[PDB]
Amino acid sequence: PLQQKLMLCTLVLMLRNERNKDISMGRLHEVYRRVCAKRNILALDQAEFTGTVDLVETRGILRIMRKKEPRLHKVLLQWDEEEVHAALSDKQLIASILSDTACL
Amino acid sequence: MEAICSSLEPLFPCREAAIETLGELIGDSSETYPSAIYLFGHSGTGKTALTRAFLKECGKRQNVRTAHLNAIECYTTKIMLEILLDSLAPDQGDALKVDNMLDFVEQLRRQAATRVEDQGFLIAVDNAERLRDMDANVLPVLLRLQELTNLNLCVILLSQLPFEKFYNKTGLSEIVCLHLAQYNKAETQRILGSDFQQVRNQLLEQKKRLEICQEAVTEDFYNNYLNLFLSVFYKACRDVPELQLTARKCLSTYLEPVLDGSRLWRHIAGPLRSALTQIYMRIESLELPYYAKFLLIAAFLASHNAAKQDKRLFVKLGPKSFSIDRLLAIFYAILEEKVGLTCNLLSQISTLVHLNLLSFVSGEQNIMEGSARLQCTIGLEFVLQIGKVVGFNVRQYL
Amino acid sequence: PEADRELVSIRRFLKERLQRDYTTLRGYAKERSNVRLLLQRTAEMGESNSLLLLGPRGSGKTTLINSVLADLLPNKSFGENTLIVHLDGNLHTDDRVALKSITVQMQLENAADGKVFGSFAENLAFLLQCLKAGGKHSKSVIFILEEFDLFCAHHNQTLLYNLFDVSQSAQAPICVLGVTCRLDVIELLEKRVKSRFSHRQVFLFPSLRRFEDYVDLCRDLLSLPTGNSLLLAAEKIYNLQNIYFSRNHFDPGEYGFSPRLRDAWNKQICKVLATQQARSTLQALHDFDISEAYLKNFLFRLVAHLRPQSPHITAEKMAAVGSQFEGDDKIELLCGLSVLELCLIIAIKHHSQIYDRDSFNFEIIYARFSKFAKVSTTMQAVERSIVLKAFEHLRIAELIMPLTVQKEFEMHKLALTYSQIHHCMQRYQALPTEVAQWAQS
Amino acid sequence: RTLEQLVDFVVGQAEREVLPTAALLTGINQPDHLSQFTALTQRLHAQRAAMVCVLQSRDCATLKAAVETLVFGLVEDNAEVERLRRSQCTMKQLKSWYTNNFDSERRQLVVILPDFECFNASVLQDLILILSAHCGSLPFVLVLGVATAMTAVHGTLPYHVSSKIRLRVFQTQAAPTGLNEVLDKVLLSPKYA
Amino acid sequence: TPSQKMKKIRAGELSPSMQQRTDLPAKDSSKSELQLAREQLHVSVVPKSLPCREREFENIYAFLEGKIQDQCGGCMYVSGVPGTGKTATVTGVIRTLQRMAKQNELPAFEYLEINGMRLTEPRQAYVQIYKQLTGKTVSWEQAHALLEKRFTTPAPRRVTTVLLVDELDILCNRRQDVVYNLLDWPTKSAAKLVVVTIANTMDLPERLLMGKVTSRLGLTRLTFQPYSHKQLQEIVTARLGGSETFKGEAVQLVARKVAAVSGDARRALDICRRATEIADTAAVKCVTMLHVQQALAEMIASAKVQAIRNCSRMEQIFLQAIAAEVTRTGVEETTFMGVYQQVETIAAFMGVTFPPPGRALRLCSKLGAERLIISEHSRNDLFQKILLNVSADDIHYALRV
Ligand SMILES: Nc1ncnc2c1ncn2[C@@H]1O[C@H](COP(=O)(O)OP(=O)(O)OP(=O)(O)O)[C@@H](O)[C@H]1O
Ligand SMILES: Nc1ncnc2c1ncn2[C@@H]1O[C@H](COP(=O)(O)OP(=O)(O)OP(=O)(O)O)[C@@H](O)[C@H]1O
Ligand SMILES: Nc1ncnc2c1ncn2[C@@H]1O[C@H](COP(=O)(O)OP(=O)(O)OP(=O)(O)O)[C@@H](O)[C@H]1O
Ligand SMILES: [Mg+2]
Ligand SMILES: [Mg+2]
Ligand SMILES: [Mg+2]
Repeated sequence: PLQQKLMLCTLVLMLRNERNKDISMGRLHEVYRRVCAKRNILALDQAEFTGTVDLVETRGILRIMRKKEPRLHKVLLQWDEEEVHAALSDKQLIASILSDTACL
Repeated sequence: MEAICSSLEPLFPCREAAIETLGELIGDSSETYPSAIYLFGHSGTGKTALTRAFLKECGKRQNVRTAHLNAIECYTTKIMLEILLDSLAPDQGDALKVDNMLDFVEQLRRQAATRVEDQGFLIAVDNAERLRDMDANVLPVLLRLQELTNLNLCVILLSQLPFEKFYNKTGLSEIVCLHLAQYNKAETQRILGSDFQQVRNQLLEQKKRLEICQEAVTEDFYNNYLNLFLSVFYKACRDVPELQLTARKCLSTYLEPVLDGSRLWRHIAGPLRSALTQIYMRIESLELPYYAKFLLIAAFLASHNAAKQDKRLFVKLGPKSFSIDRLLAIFYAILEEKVGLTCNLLSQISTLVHLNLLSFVSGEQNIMEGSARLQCTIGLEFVLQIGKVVGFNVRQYL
Repeated sequence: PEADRELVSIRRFLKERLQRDYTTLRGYAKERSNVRLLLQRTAEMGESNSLLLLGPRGSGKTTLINSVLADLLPNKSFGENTLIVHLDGNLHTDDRVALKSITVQMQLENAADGKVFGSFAENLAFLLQCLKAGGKHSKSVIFILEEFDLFCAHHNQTLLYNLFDVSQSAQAPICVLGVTCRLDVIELLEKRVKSRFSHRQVFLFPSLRRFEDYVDLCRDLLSLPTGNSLLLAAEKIYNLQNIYFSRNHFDPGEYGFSPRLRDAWNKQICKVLATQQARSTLQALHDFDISEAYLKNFLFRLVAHLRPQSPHITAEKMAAVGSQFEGDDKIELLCGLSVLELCLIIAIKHHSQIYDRDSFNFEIIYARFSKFAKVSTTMQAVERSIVLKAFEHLRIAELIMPLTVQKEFEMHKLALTYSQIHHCMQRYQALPTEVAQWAQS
Repeated sequence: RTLEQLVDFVVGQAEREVLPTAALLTGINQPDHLSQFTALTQRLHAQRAAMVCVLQSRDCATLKAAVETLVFGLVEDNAEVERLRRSQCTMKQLKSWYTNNFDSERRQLVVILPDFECFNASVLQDLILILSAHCGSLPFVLVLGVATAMTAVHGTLPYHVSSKIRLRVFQTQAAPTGLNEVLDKVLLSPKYA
Repeated sequence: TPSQKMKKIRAGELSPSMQQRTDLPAKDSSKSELQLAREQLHVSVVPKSLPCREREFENIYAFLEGKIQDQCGGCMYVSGVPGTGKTATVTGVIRTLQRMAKQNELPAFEYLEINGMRLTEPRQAYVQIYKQLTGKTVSWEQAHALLEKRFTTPAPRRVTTVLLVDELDILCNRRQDVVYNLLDWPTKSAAKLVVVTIANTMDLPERLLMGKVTSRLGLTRLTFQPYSHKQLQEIVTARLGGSETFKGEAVQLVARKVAAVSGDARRALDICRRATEIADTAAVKCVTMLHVQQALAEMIASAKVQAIRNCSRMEQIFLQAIAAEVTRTGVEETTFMGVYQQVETIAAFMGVTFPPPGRALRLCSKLGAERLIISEHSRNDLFQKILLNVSADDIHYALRV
């Protein structure tokens, strides 16, 4: 799906550009919203974004460490980045998202 | 409404506005009550006694069913619901069975009847600051018990705190906050002078001293005595019970030049400043064994004297932690008699711990292994008194 | 006297309209029509739906459900083909308690007058067997889940999964209506429960953010209505009592006001609400909280002061109740302390201003206080034990909080700002000038 | 002598809101004064002036266990003068059990705490507040077993707990004085060979 | 007496009846075409032949027909995100096999079915499997003993039994004896048991199952991929039939905006029902594109800007000041004291006076009730930690624009 593609691309971008890999759901949602607003696609709110990341967790690409609040859930990528680049198969979008450091 | 306010204003002077507000809100039983009232104030301002007198007067004069609790006895919610449904559904006997909040609300819904009898319910929960330390659906439910039971009831809460200490993560219903301000000097003088007849009738029962007593024990005499009492005692406490309890004894000391025959303020101003030093003590020399004394002063030197300094002192803010090995080393350094390690010395260590002269800051599961840490819990004056009664100076080793 | 009793009747009427009257609402034209059409299509045609009433606390969420059910239940097409199951997340703290309440309220074969037999697993299996065996010929069940976010906290969300799964299956036509205050309760659901939930969400943000709607609401909440509207409302409430909140309601048929009294009271109410002082008080309340529960609390405190000696509502009474609402209460607790605790709080403020809100102790504050008390000539004779009991009085009144060790050595925090202490120094009665000079420096 | 003074204190409370309490400044040696408390219960049961529960520090790790052992001790004490499960031992059952028997007669409810220093401080403060809440309805007298000094009582009782306390101090003799009495009147007595 | 009735209930002799309507239900001939579309677009109305799941139907049908014909027994694990047609395809396969068995084209078989989320414990799977054989309700120890005596002992003529287990992740625990027992009984030759296990995650056998359970679970697996926009349109235009009630672009919009998010079929069949309900009250007989646009705005909600706009004035000053403290300190978690300092700064700039810190704590509790901010219990005033649950750009979008 398109929104799971945009979620995985921002997680790869946040892990590539930042050396702190403790990504929360709100900190990922803030970068996802700016990436979506750059491409002029309407972004989901936090409530649909949490379910989207929960659906990507079922494929085994992620592992969500549960906390007391849903904003503070910790996303942990459990594939290497080349597997994500081969699984998304949309390199025209992936190369466009990874080059946009300024929205972080 | 007005019968309750006319009944309570004799017993509670200087609280006319609070009695009038509580008579506005939950005075009449025919009119509907607010969902909750929260009156708060300092200690001794009279919020247990006023709500007890109000609930007794309302249950006497009208169709209300009252229930006064204390949240300290309710260590689980079943205790609170059993007391609540024993008081709000009386004469149920030993057949009363309440499991949870749902069964409490379901049994309170059955108490509703027709509107011709104008019934009400009142619930006072004294020491209400304990409700936020319990099952986390007690205080949200009790603030909307009138909505849940669909019944004419009010839940009064009593605490020393503002209601801003009570907001939780889920939110709360509306409440009618009421303040009981503590009294100033004139109101406290009126409260202390309101029992002048009880004072005079107690003193007339307790024969020349009685005939010199009844000729001048009158209103202005007791008012001037209370003026001289509050001139020295209002600085430290505004608590009405402590002031009554000290004023009775200071009157017993003050009466003697009047009974035996200004000109009285100095003779009492001696004992007034003697009795001021023992305020908050409600009263109407530690002998120890010899090696217990040496072990206790060794523990004080271990907890006070900066364990790097023990090389310089013994080889011949807070109290520091120490191990039992350092304590025994300082004991053998200051003893200068070299008694052997036996059962009784380490037993004295353990029974000084059990007497709360020492304490276990850390460890306490591994006392024998050497990882346990102790600290001394006394002051320097007791150590110097022990050093006087022993013959070992401590200030040389301090 | 007769003029004393008409004010008693007006005060009783206004108090009963403010506290009771669980049915009638104001506003919400589209949302109430949505909920009413949803429950009507569930009860009539046998559709299985789900809904989520959302909104802030204090907006009329429960009142909307009471209004919709009080409009549908005297139909005897709703009331005979539908049974209603109310559940509360504060009362039904487990799936066991909620399931025994479901088994009682549906009058199942193992209920037997409020004492359900069997275990939790037997109750769940019997409920799912009863709902699975039904169909379009069966009665519709309307589940109402208030505090819906607390049902998501139960173990494995078995009740939420089983109530939403019947709504998506060829079974009895149930309707699951959750009501909660959190706006993001849908991220509390598991992905199966989130998949079976039909995502229609009705939001009830209050429609009185403009101040003129607040003034119109405060006018409508204090005015005495016409006798024809009272007769129509009394007929509605009697039809609702003919068939739960209906036992002790408003019942406005017992109150009857003469037209001179209604015209004089509404004239006085409009004249007061036209003034600038009452509008300033309502502006302060509307700036704080636009909820209707806050305004109803204010109006209950204002109506209760209608004694026969002062029969009218005036703007000065509204100003007095608003001044009661606006004040700080920790400043009123600070003015109740004696001068010893006030000197201790001044020493605590001095230590906090010097060491930039560092933690303090009884020994530090007693040192800083004894440096004042030796040269004070009003505090020379105080013992250490009295100052320790005053420190304990500050600690139990939560003007001092622990950092969560002996009682005289625990580290602490000041729970006050400096502005509250500075206002306490101005509001204190008979404060000696020595303490007032030590407070400035 | 101190036994007679304690019995006069309890009876004078029976002749008569704060609870009356009696700090007993006993010695260091805790195992020695259990016989003193046993003699106090025997003298209180001899006049039938009160009924006594002895709360050891090992039974009171929490407030729940302290209230449960208190109600169970008083119920089993009056049962033994002339059985409830401990989870059913609440203060309301104590009130109903007291109303059933002794409201028609006023028997005090003495509560011994023999090891005052070994108690938990918070559990003790909550217990004193609970016993103070039931004054008027249930007559509670709280004799103590304070071993070190009165400074321990004045330190472990805060501002709010001590305001509901009307204590009166008694003094038992020192242990070297009792030793010297025994050594002069037994081990030097001529009647023993 | 009700106790005898419950003893009859545990014996399975009395049917768990439900109440019947007093009034007869509405006839089909009275329904409008919009009403027929709204009752055909329900998610409870399953088709007899599911569109766009033909290959998975062939796979499960060939598997179960082979395991029935060989009389051997084994196991399977199908998986996929919710709403992708797993349980509907499995029950369609088993209904086709039972129709073949009633026509004597296949050997007859027994079909037991459980669900992991309909159980209060994982141990109740023994109770619910044994209840579907005999009808009796027993304890799980006796049910486990009777199922072991049924499956481990050879008894001709044993009939083939097919056990479908929905929600396999709920039957897992720490000990994993229930899932080991259900996957271990096909390995015995006396039991002709064929186990089909449905779950959501693809990597469930390696994530949380043990090694011997993953060995017994096998490698014959199936994955149900999410629906694309072509398939999810084909499903809805199959549910509508030959009716002209929906426009062709409206269903395309529903499929394109649901398939991009989840691929759920329930989401599309609920958004189309909401669009039908919107078109009903607009007094039209067709569901055009703007009805679908309003339904898509309603179902895929984003109502945090509406909450911030309808907050009171002091609540909006508090929400500006939490974001100002986040901008000032840099960290996202702020204490209440710095927030109140920024509150008094912003209120002094704006010309209003602010409530004291007690009513500010009431505002913080009121915003934390709506979950616009995350805040603690108010027992630790002036030191409680205040997270900002809404983003800081939504506050500036709501209070400026
Ligand atoms: N205004 C008053 N006039 C006369 N007596 C008073 C007044 N206020 C308090 N008292 C007396 O003070 C005694 C103790 O007051 P009370 O126990 O009601 O205070 P409290 O607020 O309950 O204290 P705490 O906060 O410690 O529970 C009561 O016996 C009561 O008679
Ligand atoms: N639109 C409205 N019409 C009529 N009364 C209202 C409305 N909004 C709020 N109220 C009043 O405000 C109070 C709020 O109560 P209500 O139970 O309706 O809200 P709620 O959201 O269910 O509260 P909670 O979530 O705390 O249970 C009630 O006294 C009600 O009379
Ligand atoms: N290919 C399809 N064609 C028609 N209708 C479908 C199709 N797939 C799903 N549906 C409908 O959507 C609903 C999906 O429910 P289903 O039991 O398939 O969920 P699932 O795929 O088993 O996932 P889970 O049980 O984990 O939620 C069914 O009610 C069915 O009517
Ligand atoms: Mg009290
Ligand atoms: Mg509600
Ligand atoms: Mg399924």
